[PDB]
Amino acid sequence: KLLITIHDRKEFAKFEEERARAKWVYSPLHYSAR
Amino acid sequence: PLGSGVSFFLVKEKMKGKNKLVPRLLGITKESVMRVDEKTKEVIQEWSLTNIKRWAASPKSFTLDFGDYQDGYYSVQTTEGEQIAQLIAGYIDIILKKKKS
Repeated sequence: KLLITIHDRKEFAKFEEERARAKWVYSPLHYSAR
Repeated sequence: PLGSGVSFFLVKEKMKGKNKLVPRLLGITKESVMRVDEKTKEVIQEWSLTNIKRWAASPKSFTLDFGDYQDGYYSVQTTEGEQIAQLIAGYIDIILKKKKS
């Protein structure tokens, strides 16, 4: 049996790192004036 | 009832307990968003298009934020994040033109 300790670490790290450094966008349904 | 003209996107979600991603199907329409299981081919949970407050689009991962409906947070890994963000924005523009106050 072979164990993986390189593809799982790089995929999870890139997911959570880009998750906190993402730009937020608001919808015009809640806000009336802009 | 089953509607005609549905857009499906390939997205991955992480399971509770273990730190690993698994394949999942996501069906988006002009009225509501729903998640379909790849193994059973059935709907588990769905959300309304007008209940969404804000969303974040990244190169490899899409994020969603609900107001007074969901308790936790919905996060998935998408290959075409720019195409999904443009599709949701266009559906909101069509509703505002039909039902204007």
